[PDB]
Amino acid sequence: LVPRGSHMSIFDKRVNYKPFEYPEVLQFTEAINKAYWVHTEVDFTADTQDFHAHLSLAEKTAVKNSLLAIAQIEVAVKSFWGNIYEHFPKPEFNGLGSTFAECEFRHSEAYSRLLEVLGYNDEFEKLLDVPVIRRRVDYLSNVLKDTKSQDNRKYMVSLILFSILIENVSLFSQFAILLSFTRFKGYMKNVSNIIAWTSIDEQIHANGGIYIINKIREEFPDYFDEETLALVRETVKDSIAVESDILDWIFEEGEIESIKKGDLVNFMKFRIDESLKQINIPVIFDVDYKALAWFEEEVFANSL
Amino acid sequence: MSIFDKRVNYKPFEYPEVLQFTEAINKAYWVHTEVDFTADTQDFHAHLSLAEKTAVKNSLLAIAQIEVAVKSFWGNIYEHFPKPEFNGLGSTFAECEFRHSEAYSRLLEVLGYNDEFEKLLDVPVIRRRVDYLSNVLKDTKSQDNRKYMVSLILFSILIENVSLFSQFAILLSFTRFKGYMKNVSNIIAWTSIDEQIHANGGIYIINKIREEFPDYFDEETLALVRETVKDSIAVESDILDWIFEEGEIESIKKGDLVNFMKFRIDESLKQINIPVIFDVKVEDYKALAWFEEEVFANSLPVEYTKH
Ligand SMILES: [Mg+2]
Ligand SMILES: [Mg+2]
Ligand SMILES: [Mn+2]
Ligand SMILES: [Mn+2]
Ligand SMILES: [Mn+2]
Ligand SMILES: [Mn+2]
Repeated sequence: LVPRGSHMSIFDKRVNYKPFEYPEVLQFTEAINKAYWVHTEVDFTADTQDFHAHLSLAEKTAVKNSLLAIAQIEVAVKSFWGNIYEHFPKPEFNGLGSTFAECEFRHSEAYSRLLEVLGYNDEFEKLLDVPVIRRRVDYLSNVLKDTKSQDNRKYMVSLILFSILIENVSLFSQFAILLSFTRFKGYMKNVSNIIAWTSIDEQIHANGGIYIINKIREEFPDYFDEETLALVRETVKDSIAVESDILDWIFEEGEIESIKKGDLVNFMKFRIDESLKQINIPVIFDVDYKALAWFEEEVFANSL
Repeated sequence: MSIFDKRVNYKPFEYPEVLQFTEAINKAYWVHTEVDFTADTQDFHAHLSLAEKTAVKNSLLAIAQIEVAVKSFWGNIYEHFPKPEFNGLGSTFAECEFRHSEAYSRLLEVLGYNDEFEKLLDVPVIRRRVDYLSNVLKDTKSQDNRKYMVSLILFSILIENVSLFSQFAILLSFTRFKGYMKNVSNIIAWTSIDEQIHANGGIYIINKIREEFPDYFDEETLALVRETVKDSIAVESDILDWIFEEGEIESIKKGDLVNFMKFRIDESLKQINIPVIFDVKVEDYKALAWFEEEVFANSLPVEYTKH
């Protein structure tokens, strides 16, 4: 009932370990812990046989390019989460950061293994030859520009875009494409386990980011202004344009039976809008999205 | 390029042996919420003397002194060895340290030691321990690769490989010899394995640096390591006096613990080609040779009767 006249912010350093000022962190770490997995649990022999015998050029191409697009984000040093404590110096945020950081190394190892197993290391090494990828790297660098910024204004914008695009949306069209092969044709079941587990992790990461973003709004309403949002939406709209072109590239040998480009665009636009709601930003696209409403239950079924 | 130079391409790894350590952690993965201490609190209440209770309590406070903290070292090794595989190793060990801080924070909570832990700096020997630990860690953020390397050596051989291990040994002795504190010993056993993996990962890195920059291991560095370790062993010996402040206990003896620590130091020094310091006799280090066996035993549907 009684508001304090003064308090320490999320940007100030609490030295004592417990109690946690942001105890809900444990919901996110415990969810990662419960979902803990590594790629060494999985054998891809059946998938390679399905691939070899029963997929068309168009289908194989979608699988290859969807995995290349996933690896473009996942097979990399992704230092964001490991450094959040430099910005939010609370013990529980080192906990959240380190938990998500370790998770990202499990991801990089899993996708690095998939590239090896399917014989795409060469295409991956030369992926910057693809125009739409050069363009995705450009938008990603713009999300990431202020991730190590001492300016807390500019760090918070990096965090919104990281949480809403990179964690919640950039990969998810590829995850759906891959899951569709298992859903509708019963193929690539082992790849779909990896995909589903990654989806579960990434949703947790996105929500963790959202949580922090809302704690920052709850404490600093003034940085959540007019010109900030002009950056957010411009950047987001533009990011979808690039992800739409990624889909054109993924299906460059033709559309496939199990999933369609149009429905995936509405899937991404819907997912964005739904996360903007959660950080009290009004929607951009306002979406059709029932087409890929099966995603969440297919993730659950392939999680085992 | 060397271990200190950035490599952009994820694979192949230049230091592939990283995966032996991350895989070890993965296979040993655990969270404290797998363990319940109700039976331990009953053992403690009913079946431990004051002397024993005090050794349990003080061993746990000493462990918490190190474990219940933000331990930033492993999470930032990538800043010094900017390789994808060291970001992997770092983040894996960094997450492990958060599992540790939650485990020991929970133990303090359950046994009712939060207040004593808040006031732990009132203990003189704890302040001296804080002093040697701050000296070990002082250059952990250094841009000077030589200074940083020395902090790594001391971190690995003292803080990971030794500082905690006498407290681990004390706690496991209750389970081994009296069958008490079994669930505590599970946590201890799991922590012991983790910290051994951390220590060995540090040893791995140190030797890669030795291979690529043999000049860094100079006479001044070996002298500083040797002298710091000696001082640190003197402090840990005195920590044992405080641990047993209400009297000697039956399950384990200070003298065997000091020899255990000295031996562990020498074995780590050998692995990084630094002359041994204590040269402990086989008859002395065999006293706690059970340690490894007891770690293994405590690191691992329904059966019933009707009439
Ligand atoms: Mg860092
Ligand atoms: Mg020399
Ligand atoms: Mn990921
Ligand atoms: Mn992520
Ligand atoms: Mn630890
Ligand atoms: Mn450790």
